[PDB]
Amino acid sequence: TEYKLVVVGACGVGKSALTIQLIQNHFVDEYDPTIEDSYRKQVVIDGETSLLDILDTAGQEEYSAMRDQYMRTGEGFLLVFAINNTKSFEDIHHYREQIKRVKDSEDVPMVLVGNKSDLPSRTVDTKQAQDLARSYGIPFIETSAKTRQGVDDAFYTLVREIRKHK
Ligand SMILES: Nc1nc2c(ncn2[C@@H]2O[C@H](COP(=O)(O)OP(=O)(O)O)[C@@H](O)[C@H]2O)c(=O)[nH]1
Ligand SMILES: *CCS(=O)(=O)NC1CCN(C(=O)CNc2cc(I)c(Cl)cc2OC)CC1
Ligand SMILES: [Mg+2]
Repeated sequence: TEYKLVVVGACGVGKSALTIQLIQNHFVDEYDPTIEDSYRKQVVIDGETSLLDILDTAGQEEYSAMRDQYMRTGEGFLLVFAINNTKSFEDIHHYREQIKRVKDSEDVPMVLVGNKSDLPSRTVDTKQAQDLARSYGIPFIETSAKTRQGVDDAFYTLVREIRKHK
């Protein structure tokens, strides 16, 4: 019934912007860290009503112990990098490994997300991202929190993965 999703990735790749676009249908330039721990949205996916619970980690995410808590909480994870930020892409494998270690489980439902597809000066090619995703055996989705391209697709794909195991 309820799916706990956690969006992960480097500082400034668009984690909050993607979540807010999914929940509020608006693009933000900025946001305040909030007392609320998550946003919840009812959606219908493949004919079934589902509740998406997406953690709002802004602020407290800087603490590793808190990230450990978020990872234990999450059922599925969006691995987000920014297509104009090579380092954010190169760090994806570290984040993936950390999640697997914390959850004490190989193969945790994940989707690779390349965000900011609307911006110029792409430094990560689509084929690069697809190759990485293929190596993990997970879907790759290009997104823009600004234009909303791929946003619903990214989160719904993640839900479909989680649904196969819980
Ligand atoms: N043009 C564009 N800007 C974005 C996109 N996603 C996020 N941003 C901007 O990038 C900055 C960092 O986004 P933010 O959500 O705070 O990154 P976070 O640290 O990963 O949560 C903000 O100024 C956003 O407005 C996108 O898809 N396109
Ligand atoms: C904008 C900088 S910050 O200090 O406020 N937040 C940083 C903290 C470190 N960081 C990551 O560890 C990125 N990966 C990641 C994010 C989250 I939220 C969770 Cl739950 C797990 C991971 O890695 C497993 C980037 C932003
Ligand atoms: Mg944020």
